[PDB]
Amino acid sequence: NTTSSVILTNYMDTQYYGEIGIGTPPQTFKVVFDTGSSNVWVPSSKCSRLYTACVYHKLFDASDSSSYKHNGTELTLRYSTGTVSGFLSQDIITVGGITVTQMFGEVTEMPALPFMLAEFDGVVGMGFIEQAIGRVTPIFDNIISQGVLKEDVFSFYYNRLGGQIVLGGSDPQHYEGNFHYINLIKTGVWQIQMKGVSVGSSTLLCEDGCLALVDTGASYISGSTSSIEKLMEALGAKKRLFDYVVKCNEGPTLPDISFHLGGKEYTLTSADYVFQESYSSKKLCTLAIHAMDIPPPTGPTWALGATFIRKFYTEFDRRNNRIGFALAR
Amino acid sequence: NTTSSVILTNYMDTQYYGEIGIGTPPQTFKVVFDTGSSNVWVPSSKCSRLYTACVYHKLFDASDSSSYKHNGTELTLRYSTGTVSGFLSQDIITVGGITVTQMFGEVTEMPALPFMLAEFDGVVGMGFIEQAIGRVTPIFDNIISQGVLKEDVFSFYYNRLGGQIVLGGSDPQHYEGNFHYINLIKTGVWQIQMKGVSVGSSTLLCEDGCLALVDTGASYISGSTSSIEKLMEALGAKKRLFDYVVKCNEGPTLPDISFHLGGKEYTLTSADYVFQESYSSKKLCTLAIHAMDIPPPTGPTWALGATFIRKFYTEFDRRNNRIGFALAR
Ligand SMILES: CCCCNC(=O)[C@@H](C[C@H](O)[C@H](CC1CCCCC1)NC(=O)[C@H](Cc1cnc[nH]1)NC(=O)[C@H](Cc1ccccc1)CS(=O)(=O)C(C)(C)C)C(C)C
Ligand SMILES: CCCCNC(=O)[C@@H](C[C@H](O)[C@H](CC1CCCCC1)NC(=O)[C@H](Cc1cnc[nH]1)NC(=O)[C@H](Cc1ccccc1)CS(=O)(=O)C(C)(C)C)C(C)C
Ligand SMILES: *[C@@H]1O[C@H](CO)[C@@H](O)[C@H](O)[C@H]1NC(C)=O
Ligand SMILES: *[C@@H]1O[C@H](CO)[C@@H](O)[C@H](O)[C@H]1NC(C)=O
Repeated sequence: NTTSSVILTNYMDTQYYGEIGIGTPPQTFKVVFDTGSSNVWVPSSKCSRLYTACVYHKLFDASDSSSYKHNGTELTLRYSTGTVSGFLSQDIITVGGITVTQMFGEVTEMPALPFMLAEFDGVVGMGFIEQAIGRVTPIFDNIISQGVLKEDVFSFYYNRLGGQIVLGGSDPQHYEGNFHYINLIKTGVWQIQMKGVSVGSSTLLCEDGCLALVDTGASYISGSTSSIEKLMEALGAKKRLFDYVVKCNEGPTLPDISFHLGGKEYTLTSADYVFQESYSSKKLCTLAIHAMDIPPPTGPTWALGATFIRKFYTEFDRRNNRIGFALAR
Repeated sequence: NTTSSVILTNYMDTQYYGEIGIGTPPQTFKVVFDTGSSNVWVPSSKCSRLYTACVYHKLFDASDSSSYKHNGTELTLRYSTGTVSGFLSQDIITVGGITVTQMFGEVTEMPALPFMLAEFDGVVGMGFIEQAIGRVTPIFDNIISQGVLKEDVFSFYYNRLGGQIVLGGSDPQHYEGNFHYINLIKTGVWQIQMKGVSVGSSTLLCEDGCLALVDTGASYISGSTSSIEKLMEALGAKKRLFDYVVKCNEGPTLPDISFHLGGKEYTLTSADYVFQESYSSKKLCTLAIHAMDIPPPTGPTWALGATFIRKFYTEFDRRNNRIGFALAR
């Protein structure tokens, strides 16, 4: 049946984006594919320059598409970081060589913080309809509906060809060994149960289990405030407003951290979670983990983002309601 | 004797910048005048595009100035938000019509977060030599040395002509009534003692006194984490990663807050500290106060930034080692 690959661009290990086409003739946008949300949005032409982010990103022109079909229902999307607003609209979107008719948001309010840090123009949510603001049907469900993929699976490869997403399968040239599957805990959200976070060889957190959201659109690993505090305490890291830091010379003295998912320990070492700019002292190096209080019902949960995904080739399987991981290569 | 005015630009109540000229012929830069630090820096030509902030800001070309005199000593400047590095250099800088020969840093490392949010290109520190990285003499001391101002005072006017700094005096067309002075607590830093932070009519914080740094280069009012927690609890605000928020419809139900400085209560009302984008519910409005742990020896202290200054015309008096405040207009 069908399998499409979507080539991603790695921007500093913190932004992995690819391209989609909207409208007829197609208008191209760079978007992050986020498993933590389910709406599609891009910036709109109706966005005021009285919003800088809109001056520095690609804007979608409805009047230039033949397939545009107006909706206009208002839309507000509150993310962990960043809130965007605009109105709903409909047109054809093609990603990976597959064209679907999709309801997407045209954004007219895009805050500078965090959008001016953005190298992408928008977001394509790869979550479930239960997370979809406006009960709008997610792009992948529509894709599935079209009945064309070999399987109802999608895979993420984040590199250290900055990346690659495979719709309807996996690419083995990017993972070593077999996959290890963990079942969805609840349906409607990509979350699984975690059985412990260990430092070195000791279980410090989440000992009586906890939840992990597997989120491709989160650049770092997240944990609740209370947990990250305890963790950083253990690693010997300092809190900055924007990140946890460590003297760069100490980067390689930092213990390994491991996530107990399902039947395995998934370990990240100092090399996987420190942005080792220098081995120089008196120069603070960033850790790729930070705190994030995700409100219920979905939170509190950890969030295994790009720091994790970079090491573990991730498979999102919609037929079986489960997630598989294999070592990336 | 002499008085110069420096016209500032208000960018969203969060960035107040003006212009200086460097080199011969002069190279123009927009800089924030920060009373919280003492070095001068601008971006350098030797900055890599492999740093986006440098692609979007004005860069200083040493080779194009006749007056440039090479130094090259390395320099790292760690701010509350943002760390910049580069090397030291010397050339003439003119601000406000006064030319001095100054040692400034040429920045070659400028992180995206927070610099891509920057509408200015650099910083001009208006602090004391005790805060000067590299023991480099501050621009104002050099100005003073030139022996030309009417007085050793500088005044800040932040508007809601987005602003105006007066070197060597004050501009009365921007303040109502007389000034109220508070003595420096310690010399070498613009910090005074505070006698209480009240909510409504009750003293909630800093009851046995505390320290306040008067910082023009801080967009919001700052307090230590423990204090802001208690304060926000009292105002009924929610914590976002980047700011404290409140439902916009509640903006005007928020109590007044008052700072007991010296012999007066300085009160900010909901109107002064909420970024009232809408009176619409289900739409989070930003408070202009946040938490900031300033390490000792200077910290812990509060930081009365632009939110404060906008309401209270501030005078920094170097002859007498004190700070005066008057109502802005
Ligand atoms: C509208 C319903 C959305 C529901 N879901 C969410 O908000 C999920 C978060 C979500 O996956 C979003 C998806 C991204 C897509 C890119 C644009 C912003 C949002 N991620 C974030 O909010 C995460 C935070 C997080 C980590 N762990 C949990 N949450 N944000 C980030 O990683 C930020 C992503 C980003 C990167 C560059 C430019 C703009 C934005 C990076 S960042 O945290 O601001 C920083 C720069 C590392 C400090 C939560 C619930 C799990
Ligand atoms: C090298 C020695 C410096 C020593 N001094 C300081 O760092 C002082 C902070 C200092 O006044 C600096 C001066 C500014 C000048 C503009 C560029 C960055 C720094 N201010 C900050 O770090 C303050 C934080 C603070 C508040 N209260 C205490 N500290 N930062 C800000 O206000 C940020 C200023 C900014 C604005 C736009 C673009 C870039 C940067 C705003 S922000 O906090 O990031 C935010 C966007 C409101 C979240 C501390 C010690 C009082
Ligand atoms: C927009 O589509 C939504 C689907 O939820 C529908 O309720 C609404 O009526 C549509 N608006 C228009 C103008 O068709
Ligand atoms: C730079 O000026 C500093 C002043 O602290 C001095 O110690 C250093 O020697 C100067 N560098 C050169 C090359 O003159």
